[PDB]
Amino acid sequence: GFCWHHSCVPSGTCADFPWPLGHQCFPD
Amino acid sequence: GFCWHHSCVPSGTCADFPWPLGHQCFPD
Repeated sequence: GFCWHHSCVPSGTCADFPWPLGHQCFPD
Repeated sequence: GFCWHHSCVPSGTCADFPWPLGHQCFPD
């Protein structure tokens, strides 16, 4: 999952980040 | 800024996330 600024999304949330990150999905 | 998998993005980069993140920027 991903917690950023206290906002948390569950495991399985995949987000498209800019380069060089790209599509990063969060298993936690 | 933000960095993940050694790929870092500069301070002020913004990315699109689902709720409850929504529109998030990486200030550091």
